[PDB]
Amino acid sequence: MQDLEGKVAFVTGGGSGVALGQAKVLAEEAQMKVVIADIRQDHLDEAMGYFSQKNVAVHPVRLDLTDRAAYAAAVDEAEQVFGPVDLLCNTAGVSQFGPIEKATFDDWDWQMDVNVNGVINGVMTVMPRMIERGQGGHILITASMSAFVALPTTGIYCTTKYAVRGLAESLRVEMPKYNIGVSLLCPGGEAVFAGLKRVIEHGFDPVDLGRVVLDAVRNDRFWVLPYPEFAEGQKARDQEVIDAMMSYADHPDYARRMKIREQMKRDMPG
Amino acid sequence: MQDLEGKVAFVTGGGSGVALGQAKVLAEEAQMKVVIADIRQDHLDEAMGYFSQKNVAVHPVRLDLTDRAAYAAAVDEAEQVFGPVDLLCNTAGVSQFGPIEKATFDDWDWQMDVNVNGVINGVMTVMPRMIERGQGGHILITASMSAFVALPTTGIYCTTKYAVRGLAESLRVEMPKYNIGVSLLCPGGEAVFAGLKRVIEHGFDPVDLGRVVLDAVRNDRFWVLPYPEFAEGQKARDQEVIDAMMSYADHPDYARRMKIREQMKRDMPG
Repeated sequence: MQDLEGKVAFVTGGGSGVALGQAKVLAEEAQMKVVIADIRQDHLDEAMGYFSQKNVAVHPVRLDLTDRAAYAAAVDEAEQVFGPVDLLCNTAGVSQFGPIEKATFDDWDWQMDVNVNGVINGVMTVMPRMIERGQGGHILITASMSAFVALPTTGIYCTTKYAVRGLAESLRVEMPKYNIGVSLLCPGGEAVFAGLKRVIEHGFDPVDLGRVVLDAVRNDRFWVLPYPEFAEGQKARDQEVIDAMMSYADHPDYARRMKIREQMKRDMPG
Repeated sequence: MQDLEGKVAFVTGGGSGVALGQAKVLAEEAQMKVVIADIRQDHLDEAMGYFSQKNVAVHPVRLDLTDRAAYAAAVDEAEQVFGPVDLLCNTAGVSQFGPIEKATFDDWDWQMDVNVNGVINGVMTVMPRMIERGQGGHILITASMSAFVALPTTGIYCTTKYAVRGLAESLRVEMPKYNIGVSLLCPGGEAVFAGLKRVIEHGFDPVDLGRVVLDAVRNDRFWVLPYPEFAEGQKARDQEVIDAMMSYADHPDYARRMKIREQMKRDMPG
């Protein structure tokens, strides 16, 4: 998405952490009009304490993303204060780790509701408005490297991040015909995976990651995975799947399905 | 898992389709005691019409998998009728396709509840009982190739199948120390992906897929992806991710993180 100056961003979880980092970069460098949406009033107040000392247009709104009615009201508010949302940053998220066999249903529901339904709720509130307006837009989903790597004690968290990865890849298919860009950011934050993870954890800065995001939005990049470390590890995970698929090769049902297409490759136009 | 004869299977959605195919193979060939759990009474009655003409031990229970209290009661019933569940087959699933921008919240909630919460509910009801009993077990999750491939109009469905894929890969990490095996089946059911898909769709038989499952359980295989076709297509999808990670290689932050580990590779034991 180009010419971000003066365009409107809606950033969830924007009162703290990664999302606040996104808000700062979008409001300050990119000069967007930014709405920060957060459930905690004290986090909002802290953020606005910062932004009140910068040349920015930032509007806070206290919002529980799991509340669909309130979400619609909050986006209405964004439109009244600034204008239609151009960039939606679904970045709010929570986590609590533990042995999966000790997880409670309350543990599941809380993390599922914020990490998955909160993202669904934003996408379904804003994306239809983008389409209706016909001026394009952009949707960012902040997942995690847990959308690629299951770890001990991260069972619930991993499930939620795989979910929104799926949603992101789904948006990626259907949004380009409406000139709506899609980005999927997967922060870090094998015993070797954890070790590589620890090194990025210590160099991670929310503003720095905010600039990675900014650059992805401008250039309309989908896979925002700024960790070349995880490549060789991911190649191994990938090869497992490929090998599993190929392990049924010699199994004659595959050879049958081969023969059908070879014939259909003949017989028909293209 | 070995010596399946006389052991107890709990098969969700077992009144019809893929799950019924699993139930038939487990009850007949493997000679397991099988509980088929289904929300529809007429599907149960149909299935038992079949099983009443076979030398099997099959017990029907009408169950809405989204009802946690009823799920616990249904598993209790399984234990009273046969004994503790040895094999849990989370196979029930629903689907409704359409443009993602036209999806309703009711559309989301229905598919999310059955496809994700239904699986979570089974896993959390049964797996802690398996651990407590200390005799091992096995957990099957039936997802879909939509856990790897986003398609037009399959946005909700894809999101749910990515989710349970994540859950499956998470179980895979934590269950082996309890001697509980995990399998992830991804049925079929690029314009080339759809074309390859259509060819398997037409050769798919629930009993045949049931035997693929049986073989995976016996040999404790995780990736049950019996389609070597999707390999080259999946390699391309994989390469996208690898390339994205590697695209930040020349970016000096990576070179910094390199240097830190090289030093930590020295300095310390292993």
